[PDB]
Amino acid sequence: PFTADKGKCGLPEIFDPPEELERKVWELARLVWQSSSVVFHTGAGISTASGIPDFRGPHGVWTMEERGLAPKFDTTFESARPTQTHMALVQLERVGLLRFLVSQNVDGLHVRSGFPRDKLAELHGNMFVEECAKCKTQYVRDTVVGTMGLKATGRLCTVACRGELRDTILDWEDSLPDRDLALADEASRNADLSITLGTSLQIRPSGNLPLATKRRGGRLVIVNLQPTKHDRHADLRIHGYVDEVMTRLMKHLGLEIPAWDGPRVLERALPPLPRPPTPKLE
Ligand SMILES: Nc1ncnc2c1ncn2[C@@H]1O[C@H](COP(=O)(O)OP(=O)(O)OC[C@H]2O[C@H](O)[C@H](O)[C@@H]2O)[C@@H](O)[C@H]1O
Ligand SMILES: NS(=O)(=O)c1cccc(S(=O)(=O)N2CCN(Cc3ccc(-c4ccccc4F)s3)CC2)c1
Ligand SMILES: [Cl-]
Ligand SMILES: [Cl-]
Ligand SMILES: [Cl-]
Ligand SMILES: [Zn+2]
Repeated sequence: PFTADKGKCGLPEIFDPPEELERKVWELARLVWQSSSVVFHTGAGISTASGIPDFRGPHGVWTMEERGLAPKFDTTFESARPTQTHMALVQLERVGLLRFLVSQNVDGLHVRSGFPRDKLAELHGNMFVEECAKCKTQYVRDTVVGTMGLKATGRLCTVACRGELRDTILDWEDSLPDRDLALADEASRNADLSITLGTSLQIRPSGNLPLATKRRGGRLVIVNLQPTKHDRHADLRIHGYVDEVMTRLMKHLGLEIPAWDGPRVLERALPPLPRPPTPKLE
């Protein structure tokens, strides 16, 4: 825990020049249009533009720790707003262009954005979510559950049970929630496109799930400012801010990024909305 391997921290950032970046976002649009089953994989890099530091970026939590400095938050977890990237992912789900969403983020922003929980794997937990040790019933709270490491929060279950409520935040030694990992793995294996956004892909098994898409000739896109463990395996690497990438992608797909209503929980994916017709590609 003190000696936990925190991987490669503070690698230099890469920036694709504008013409190369424009061309790669067009090729990402082409891959989205051609794919039957698209799975997105998100890490800490998609929440940096809302004031939450990443882990291994230049000013990441682990990077700063390694250099004897402190990470900086420009928000509380409760005051954090979903990024343009978060809200793009909401819309891509609503119009049927995203099949499943796998996140290593504990910041609760996917849930609070209104993204449907039945199409989301939270592989490392959710700091707003406590779970009954007895009945396994989950509670999505409006404030952060004040513990980490799957500890008693002090609250009891209110299901018609008085079980011990615990946080869902994995410690270094804790294996992943079985249901979330099973769904994430099935979604990744059956995908013909996996797109990774703001993750360095260094954590097993989370960072390995996008490689499962490469089985049976699936395509892998990696969007990230730094190198990632799997750059070698990517059909397309995009070195740019994820909000710039996703806003230009939505524009190519003819989709608007929806307004955020404030924190809202949606358990189940609503029926698919109309989407624009597909361009002639070939
Ligand atoms: N706006 C941005 N646009 C694009 N890339 C970005 C942006 N901001 C940051 N990045 C990149 O985003 C990447 C974020 O990589 P890491 O910091 O390793 O986060 P993880 O989610 O993969 O960490 C996995 C677990 O490890 C921890 O112990 C926790 O348990 C985590 O759940 C970097 O490479 C940045 O270059
Ligand atoms: N990604 S994010 O936007 O939700 C984010 C970004 C920065 C800081 C936070 S945090 O303040 O809520 N916090 C900082 C300390 N972490 C300790 C860990 C304990 C165990 C860990 C672990 C579990 C399983 C596999 C591998 C692992 F490394 S990581 C927990 C999150 C959240
Ligand atoms: Cl907070
Ligand atoms: Cl909808
Ligand atoms: Cl912890
Ligand atoms: Zn209970």
